[PDB]
Amino acid sequence: SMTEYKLVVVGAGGVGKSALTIQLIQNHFVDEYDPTIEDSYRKQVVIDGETCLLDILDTAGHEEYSAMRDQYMRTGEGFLCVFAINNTKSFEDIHHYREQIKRVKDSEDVPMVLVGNKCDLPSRTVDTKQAQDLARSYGIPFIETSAKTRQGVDDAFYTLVREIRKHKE
Amino acid sequence: NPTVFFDIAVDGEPLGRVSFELFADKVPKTAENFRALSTGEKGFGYKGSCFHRIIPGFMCQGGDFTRHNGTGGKSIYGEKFEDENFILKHTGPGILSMANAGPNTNGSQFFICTAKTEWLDGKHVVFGKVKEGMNIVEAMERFGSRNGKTSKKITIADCGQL
Ligand SMILES: CCn1c(-c2cc(N3CCN(C)CC3)cnc2[C@H](C)OC)c2c3cc(ccc31)-c1csc(n1)C[C@H](NC(=O)[C@H]1C[C@@H]1C)C(=O)N1CCC[C@H](N1)C(=O)OCC(C)(C)C2
Ligand SMILES: Nc1nc2c(ncn2[C@@H]2O[C@H](COP(=O)(O)OP(=O)(O)NP(=O)(O)O)[C@@H](O)[C@H]2O)c(=O)[nH]1
Ligand SMILES: [Mg+2]
Repeated sequence: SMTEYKLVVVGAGGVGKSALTIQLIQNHFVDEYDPTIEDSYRKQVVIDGETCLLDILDTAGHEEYSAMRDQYMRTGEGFLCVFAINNTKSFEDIHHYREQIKRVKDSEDVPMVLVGNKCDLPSRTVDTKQAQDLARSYGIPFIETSAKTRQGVDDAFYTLVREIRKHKE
Repeated sequence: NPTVFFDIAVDGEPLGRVSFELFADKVPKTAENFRALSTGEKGFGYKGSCFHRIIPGFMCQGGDFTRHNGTGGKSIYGEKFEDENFILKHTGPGILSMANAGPNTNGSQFFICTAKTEWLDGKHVVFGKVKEGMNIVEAMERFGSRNGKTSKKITIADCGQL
């Protein structure tokens, strides 16, 4: 049977979590602001020559509900931690999302990928080397993405599947 | 304080009429926006639009008449207008309050509470309350879900001022 992988997308409001997810699932780019409550998606993909099923939870970045993340952090197998490269605050929120995931999972070793989104925009405020250094100190991969141009979208989700797979085995 | 009405339909079948008092004494600008959008007198408004987000236990949200997907809407003052005041609180079922995308982003989207939602106080402008037909709003919860997606099309078939 096909292996199912439970992925969760987290990050501050407006960084592009849903835009990335809808690019992966539906291959189109949502220009509009549609803040998420909670959404779930399914997609089968071929990764390293094997078909697998991605179950993707798109979560709310709305800062008011930070105390209600525990249930989905318990069930998720791997985490896409998204910031936007033109929003320094979203980059600083990353540390807090990661710690929260570690606290709920009670584990310092959780499949994760750091994602710097909106790399199509010129107004960059977070330096690539700064995110590379941060990811290196976490021991996790780092990928720059654009949900607008699709740059890195497949690679980010596929890399997280590879991380989860290494953790299961 | 003016009174407006919505005639609600479920997949085109009548469900009944909900009426609202609009608190023009406390939030005159916000009340006038909703009143004018209910009559359609500016050439656009709520008639024909849907309730796109219904979460049982919390609220029914609608008013996106420009995009019909939860991302649109506009006020009679422009696409957005400022938070008028937060004098009134989300005290219980029937409160009518503005949806928004953060500070000073009111448009046309609104929500009707079906419970007390105290943590929204100071963040959403309360401007009205259900006068008659609260059980119709309760009945709209039958078509909602945990993330708000509706199982039938809940529309404002007609609306106006009483
Ligand atoms: C943690 C999960 N969650 C939850 C939540 C919260 C609880 N609590 C239990 C304990 N009590 C004490 C505290 C709360 C329980 N269960 C859930 C849900 C059912 O678990 C899935 C909410 C929520 C809201 C947003 C994101 C995630 C969210 C959000 C995301 S954008 C937003 N809010 C504000 C929203 N802007 C818009 O639409 C903009 C586009 C237009 C212009 C908006 O103006 N309005 C009007 C007011 C209501 C709000 N929509 C809305 O829909 O609130 C849903 C509600 C369920 C009331 C709160
Ligand atoms: N230029 C550009 N804009 C993007 C990109 N990703 C998302 N956006 C835009 O940024 C805004 C927010 O996108 P969205 O995916 O809704 O963000 P979110 O993280 O899901 N927000 P929430 O946590 O409220 O659900 C939208 O206007 C969207 O079109 C990107 O890669 N490039
Ligand atoms: Mg989202």
